[PDB]
Order: sequence, then structure tokens, then C-alpha cells
Amino acid sequence: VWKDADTTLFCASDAKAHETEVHNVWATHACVPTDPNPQEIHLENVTENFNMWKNNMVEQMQEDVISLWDQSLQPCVKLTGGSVIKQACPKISFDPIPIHYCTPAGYVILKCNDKNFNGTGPCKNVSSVQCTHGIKPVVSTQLLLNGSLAEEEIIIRSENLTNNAKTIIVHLNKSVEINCTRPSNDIRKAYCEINGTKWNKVLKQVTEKLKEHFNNKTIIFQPPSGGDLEITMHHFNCRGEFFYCNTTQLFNNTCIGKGCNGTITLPCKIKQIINMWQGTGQAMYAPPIDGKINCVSNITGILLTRDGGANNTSNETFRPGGGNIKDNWRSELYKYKVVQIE
Amino acid sequence: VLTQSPGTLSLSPGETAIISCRTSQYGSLAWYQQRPGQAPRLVIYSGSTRAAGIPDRFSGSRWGPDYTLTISNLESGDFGVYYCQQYEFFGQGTKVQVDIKRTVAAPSVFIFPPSDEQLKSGTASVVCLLNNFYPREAKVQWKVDNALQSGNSQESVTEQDSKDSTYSLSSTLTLSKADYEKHKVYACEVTHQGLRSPVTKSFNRGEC
Amino acid sequence: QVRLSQSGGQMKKPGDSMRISCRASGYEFINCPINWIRLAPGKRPEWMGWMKPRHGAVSYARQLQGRVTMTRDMYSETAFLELRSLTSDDTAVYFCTRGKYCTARDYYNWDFEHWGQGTPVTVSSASTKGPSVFPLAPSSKSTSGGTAALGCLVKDYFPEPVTVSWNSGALTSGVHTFPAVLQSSGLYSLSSVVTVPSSSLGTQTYICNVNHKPSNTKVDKKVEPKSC
Ligand SMILES: *[C@@H]1O[C@H](CO)[C@@H](O)[C@H](O)[C@H]1NC(C)=O
Ligand SMILES: *[C@@H]1O[C@H](CO)[C@@H](O)[C@H](O)[C@H]1NC(C)=O
Ligand SMILES: *[C@@H]1O[C@H](CO)[C@@H](O)[C@H](O)[C@H]1NC(C)=O
Ligand SMILES: *[C@@H]1O[C@H](CO)[C@@H](O)[C@H](O)[C@H]1NC(C)=O
Ligand SMILES: *[C@@H]1O[C@H](CO)[C@@H](O)[C@H](O)[C@H]1NC(C)=O
Ligand SMILES: *[C@@H]1O[C@H](CO)[C@@H](O)[C@H](O)[C@H]1NC(C)=O
Ligand SMILES: *[C@@H]1O[C@H](CO)[C@@H](O)[C@H](O)[C@H]1NC(C)=O
Ligand SMILES: *[C@@H]1O[C@H](CO)[C@@H](O)[C@H](O)[C@H]1NC(C)=O
Ligand SMILES: *[C@@H]1O[C@H](CO)[C@@H](O)[C@H](O)[C@H]1NC(C)=O
Ligand SMILES: *[C@@H]1O[C@H](CO)[C@@H](O)[C@H](O)[C@H]1NC(C)=O
Repeated sequence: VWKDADTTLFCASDAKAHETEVHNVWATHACVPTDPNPQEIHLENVTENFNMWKNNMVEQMQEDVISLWDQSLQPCVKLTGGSVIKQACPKISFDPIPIHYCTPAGYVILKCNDKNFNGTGPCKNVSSVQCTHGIKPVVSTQLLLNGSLAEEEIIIRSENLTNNAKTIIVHLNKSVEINCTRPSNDIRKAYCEINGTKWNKVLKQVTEKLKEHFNNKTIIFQPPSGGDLEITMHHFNCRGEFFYCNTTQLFNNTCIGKGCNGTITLPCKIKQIINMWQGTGQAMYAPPIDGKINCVSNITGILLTRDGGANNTSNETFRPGGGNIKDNWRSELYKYKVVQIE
Repeated sequence: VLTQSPGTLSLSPGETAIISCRTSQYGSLAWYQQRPGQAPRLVIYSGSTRAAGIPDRFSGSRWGPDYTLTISNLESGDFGVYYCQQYEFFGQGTKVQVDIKRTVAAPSVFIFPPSDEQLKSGTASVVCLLNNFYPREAKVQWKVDNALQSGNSQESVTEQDSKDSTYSLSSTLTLSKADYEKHKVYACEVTHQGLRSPVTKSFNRGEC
Repeated sequence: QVRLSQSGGQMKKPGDSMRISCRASGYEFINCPINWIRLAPGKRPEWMGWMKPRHGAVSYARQLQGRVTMTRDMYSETAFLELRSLTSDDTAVYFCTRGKYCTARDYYNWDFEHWGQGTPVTVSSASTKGPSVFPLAPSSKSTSGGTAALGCLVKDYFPEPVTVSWNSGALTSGVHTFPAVLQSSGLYSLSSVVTVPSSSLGTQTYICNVNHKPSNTKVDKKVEPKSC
């Protein structure tokens, strides 16, 4: 017999001690080697309750990613709390690696395997594992990059769909590549390319899932209403540089309800003066490395907030969310919960 | 939907106030109090839980879709306007005001036909006065050629008189001079506890 | 102890924009969202939107979309609200609020335990309009055994307030001046009435004196029984 509990997980990975890359270096000193032959035990006649929105595993991951980022992406100039810190800012090798989170003795991770599980509620197919799957700590906003896909249908996730202050996490069942590039020979200017055919078809599928949750109302997408660039734009880090991409075109309702078929190109910029998601403040980094900077990634999810207001119209409006990077971890850790044996 | 009832409570200190909210969707409901000239104040949250500083004379209940705030033993600082909340939405409010008990008094009903001075403007106002009544609760309905009127009338009520503890009400029906000349019988119907039957005062347009 | 201080009230014309501030203290400003609710008498309290200080994220109420902006200043822990294209319907008292439950890890936005003191804002035209004053004549016959009701209708004026006296203040017994009402035209109207012995109707003279300072208007009007 067991009970829900909270303990200090350890982490495991396949990091290379020879690698100069930042995630690998961190992982070498923080984690242990993965298990070649893991063990999964599918529990029969066992129904367990899961809540991805009160899962403290997310908290521990967040602490680790904040750790990793502080010990790696050190700014040349730190501006926080009315003071100025001037450090050294060498260019780094940056490519996130899968990190496994595991329970110690006395504790076990329960895994939900319901193919349509939405994050909250009971689960029928529960298995018992020692470690989660490998999760890449991909810090991003609006778009969830390089994550895991939903098995069956597109899954809508929210702690409460009626609360316009709760984040909505859209989980895709088919990835859409985003190809972001800063060429060689304004060096801060860049761009991302998306297959408009694939995107508008996934987006069309997403509008149809949201209709199932919102009484067949007209679903409408819109750009963000306000906030810092870190949330009004697709914000992510590629190869060490901080990218800010304009997703206005990505949320084009025209191609959902002709000619839209083609290659979408989002305008991006690499910033050196950014606001730290760590929650501290404003930092100054060095100019971008010379040469073609490129990373191809899977859009595997979307973060959305729903417009509130005492209206009476028969349509809902959604806008690309973000900010709480804890939600990024929720989207991968949702099927896990830690229990203590007796 | 979030429907709050009643609109006004007229109570004496010591009596109890029963305010209700009917909702279309279940979920955490809160109640707020707003004293005159002051910012609102959370009274009950999550349906029945009492906020800090709130005495157990306040209490929340829910039957089906009906959430209820009851306030036993009304004190001076308990009067004001109360609102119900669910997420970003609010009820219309319940005004809880101090009433001085006195014996029941039926209103005197007078009706005033349009001024000949006003009729030269192009509008026609019919005024119906309900004089010196108690309690405050009073219904008025306008009838023109025996047809119930909607949305062309505005009411007004006086503060409780400091001498005789009665109220007075004035309702005004507004029609164009053209619309007005189309009909003969104009009437206001008054129902009040002081009346055995609803009293109707009327006039026939054109005749004196 | 959580405190929410707002900026002073203001008057505005239709078409103007407005900006009010709310300085917060007593708690870690970043961790919880901030709401703006407006209160106007005779209307449901209206949530205008929330704003999360960490990245300035916002959710504006659909019916205000395109007219409202919420920003914040991190250092001075102050939230700001801005409203454009003001109309009479925007005349209200504006509050900033924050929910009761707030931790560094979790919050519930909606149980508003904490309110600012409220910023009243009035939007009205500088235009002023004097009242039409119409007599509310008693009746036909003189009933020597009852009392008569008479008055005057003070109609279509702007803005508040008008005042009514009777016989230059000499007559006060049985007088009732009702609170004014706001008509669809945007203009105000009220009634004043006075009950008097019916036997005095052809002896004593009744004048209602209407004062409307904003239009510099003082009108005397004699209410008398119709002759027919
Ligand atoms: C649980 O597993 C059984 C056995 O494979 C399967 O038939 C069923 O569809 C699963 N339930 C869900 C919700 O995926
Ligand atoms: C998820 O499923 C549970 C129970 O099956 C339900 O109560 C909840 O509303 C669902 N959430 C969403 C976002 O569909
Ligand atoms: C992206 O998706 C493709 C196919 O869905 C997969 O082969 C690849 O491993 C994914 N990349 C990741 C998860 O980084
Ligand atoms: C993904 O889910 C949608 C429904 O939301 C469905 O139409 C589509 O076939 C699915 N794609 C798969 C299973 O590859
Ligand atoms: C990404 O786009 C660049 C041009 O910007 C192109 O040269 C490259 O081949 C693309 N990569 C993929 C994987 O499509
Ligand atoms: C976009 O993807 C479709 C498949 O869904 C493919 O047929 C098409 O060639 C792609 N467009 C471009 C410009 O590569
Ligand atoms: C994003 O691009 C669109 C292109 O029309 C532009 O209107 C919008 O202002 C841009 N957003 C930001 C935050 O720069
Ligand atoms: C949406 O697609 C249509 C069709 O090509 C285009 O005219 C419009 O500018 C697009 N809107 C964007 C990119 O915001
Ligand atoms: C996603 O993964 C690909 C290869 O697995 C990598 O090139 C890319 O940089 C990753 N994207 C992000 C945003 O980390
Ligand atoms: C949604 O919110 C209500 C109260 O507003 C709460 O009782 C309920 O448990 C919430 N749903 C979930 C899945 O947490």
C-alpha cells in the first residue's frame, strides 16, 4: 500500500564527461548514469488520481533549470535590484539533453498510460517506474519545443477551463518543424520558417478540439494583448543566443476558415539585453557568434490564455501564453506522480 | 448567469438579512460588502467560508444553484450594498438600508396628465405619485388602453421621512406627443400591503 | 501587511484618455496577479482585466478590448491602468484588487481580499442644459373635505443638480422632491410635489422655484388648476 508523497528526487542522464557542452557538464556533476534495462510494472485493477497542476516534481525541475542557467549563461553585466554586476561572458556550447528524474529508496513513481488522459482525474492504466522518461529542459514561450507528442488525439490541458487566469496547454499528436536561422554576412536579425500547410492543418485540428470543450463556439486566435517581449514573442534560446520571434502570422485565422499554402517566415531578432526568466531582472550578453546560427525544432505544444470578460458573444478568443516556465515542465511531467510505500 | 436578489432590503437593526445569488455554473462563489464611501470587502469566499475579521453572524449556504448570504442581528456597520462573485462576474448587487419600523400605511395615489405647455414640445410625460406609504415595498405598473407598458417609465423613491417614517414614490411614463394622441386611457396601477386591492388611478385624454 | 494605494480621482471629457496608478506594498509584488474592477452605482461591478507583474502578461475583458491597457513598474511596485475613448458610461469608481491566496508557488486570483481605496473618475461634457419646467396641475373640482397634490416636472437638464423650493421656501410642509433620474437621451429629470388643502387652491398661490447653477438658470413657475 502507498500514499502520495514528496521527496528529493535524483536525476539521471547520458551526459558525456568529455563534452564541453553546458547541459552535459551540469548533468555530469548533478546526475547519475541511466539504467540500460529499466523496469516497468503495469498495475492491474488499480485506479489512481493524478493532478499535473499540483505535481511538485515540476518544482524540483524548475530549481534545477534555474541552477543550470545561472551556472552557465552568465551575463557580461547583471542589472538587478538597483545594482550592477560585471562578470565574464564567454560564448558557450549549448544544446539541451534529456534528463531523467528518479525516486530514492522507499518511493516510487506512478505513471498514467491512458492514451487520452488530460492531466487531471483518475487513471486506469497505471504502471510503476523508478524514473521518468528523458526530458529536455527546453526553455521557451508560446510554443513548446522539442517535447513529447500525444499518442492518440490532440489533448487540451488546464487546471480549470473556466478560469481565464489558468494556463491552457495544447498537446499536439503530430509535430510541426520550425526552422530558425541567423545567416552569415544586421547581425542580430534572423528568421524562422514553418510549413504553412502542416501548421494551418494542425491549427485547424486544434480549433476543433477547443470546440469540444467550449460548446461548439467559434474559436478565434489572436496575438498577445501585451507584456514584455518574452511573452508577446516566441522566446527561446538557440546555441546560446536569445531569440525573439514574432508569431503574428502563426495565428492567422484566415487560413483556417486559400493562398495561405506555402512557407511561413517569422521575423526574429537576437537580443543581448534581456529580462531573466529566473525572475531576477535585466542582463547584458555578448554579440552573437559569427556564422550561420540554426536550430530545427519540433513544435509539440502551444500555451494559451483565454480572453475573459462579461461579454455574451458566441465566440472564444485565445492568445499565445507563456511566462511560467514551470508549465513547460508540467507538459512533460503530467503523467507522473511520486508515492511513498506505506 | 449570476442573478442576485433582492435589489433592496429595508431592515431595522436586529432583524436578519437574507441575500441570495442564483448561478448558471457551479464553482467558488464569494460575497462582498461595500459600506458607503468605502472600498468593498470580502465577507465570504468559497461559498460559506468566513473571511478574517468577519463575525459568525455572517454565514453562507447553497441549495442547488442558489447561494445565500444571511446576516443575523444587523448592526450599524452591516448596512451597505452586497455583491456576489464567481470568477470575473458579479451580481447586480443588494442594497441593505436602514428602515425604521412603523405601522402600515397605504399610499395616496395621484396621477398627472401631460402639461399643455409640454405637449407643444413633442413629448408627453404622465406622472404618477405614490404619497406617504410604509413599508417601502411597492409595485407600479403603467397601462395605456389596458396594455401593460414596458421600458418607457422611470421611478424614483424618497428617503424614509424623518418625521412620519414613510416613503414617497414618483413614476414617470414618457411617450411622444404623436404616440400619446393615439390612445385614450392612461392609468397607473399600485399594489401595496396597505391596500386590500391594487388601486388604479386613470384619466381619459381630452376630457376634463 | 498587504496594502494597495491608488491615485487621486479625476474629471474627464468624452473622447479623452485616463491613467490611474496603484502602488502595492506588504508582499512580494511579482508572485500574484493584479485586477482592476470598476464600480458604478446601479450597475454590476465590472472586472476589466488582470495583469501579472513578472512579465507584464494581461487578460482584458472582451467588452473593453482595444480601449484598455495594463502596465506595471517593477522597481516602484506600481500597477497602471489606462482607458481610451472615454464616454459617460465609463464614469465609475476604479479599484485595483488582488486575491487572498498568494504564494511564491501558487495563487487563486478571484477571492479579492485586498482592495485599493478606489479612484473615482467622472466623464461628462462641459455642455450644460437648463431644465424645462412643466406644471403638475392639481385637478378639476375643489373637494372641500380632502387635500390636493400638485407639483412641477423639472425635465431634460444636464448636469446635476437642480434644486426645488416652493413659494421661495415659505412652503415646505408636505413637499416632496424626488431624486432625479437619468433618461435615455443622457439628460436628467425630476419631480417635485406638494400636498395642500384643496380649499386653498383658488386662494393661495403656488410657485415652484427651480435652481440649476450649472446653466445659470433660475426659473419660477406657477402651478394652477386647469380651466375647463
Ligand atoms: C487501458 O489499457 C487497456 C489495455 O490495453 C486498453 O484497452 C484501454 O484502451 C486503455 N485505456 C485508455 C484510457 O487508454
Ligand atoms: C479532464 O478529465 C476530468 C475527469 O475525467 C474532468 O473533470 C476535467 O474537466 C477534464 N479537464 C479538461 C481540461 O478537459
Ligand atoms: C522531432 O520529431 C521527430 C518525428 O516526430 C522525431 O524523429 C525527432 O526525434 C523529434 N525531435 C526531438 C524530440 O528533439
Ligand atoms: C490527432 O488528433 C486529431 C483530433 O484532435 C485527429 O483528427 C488526428 O487524426 C490525430 N492525428 C494522429 C492520430 O496522427
Ligand atoms: C532551414 O532553412 C534554411 C534556410 O533558411 C535552409 O538552408 C535549411 O536547409 C533548412 N533546414 C531544414 C532542416 O529544412
Ligand atoms: C509542406 O508540407 C506538405 C506536407 O504536409 C508538403 O507536401 C509541402 O511540400 C511542404 N511545403 C514546402 C514549401 O516544403
Ligand atoms: C509582429 O509583427 C506584426 C506584423 O504585422 C506587427 O504588426 C506586430 O507589431 C509585431 N509585434 C511586435 C511585438 O513587434
Ligand atoms: C493570413 O493569410 C492571408 C492569405 O495569404 C494573408 O493575406 C494575410 O496577410 C495573413 N495574415 C497574417 C500573416 O497575419
Ligand atoms: C531541438 O532539437 C534539435 C535536435 O534534436 C536541436 O537542433 C534544436 O536546437 C532543439 N531546439 C531547441 C529550441 O532546443
Ligand atoms: C475548478 O475550480 C473549482 C472552483 O472554482 C474547484 O472546486 C475545482 O476543483 C477545480 N477543478 C479542478 C480540476 O481543479
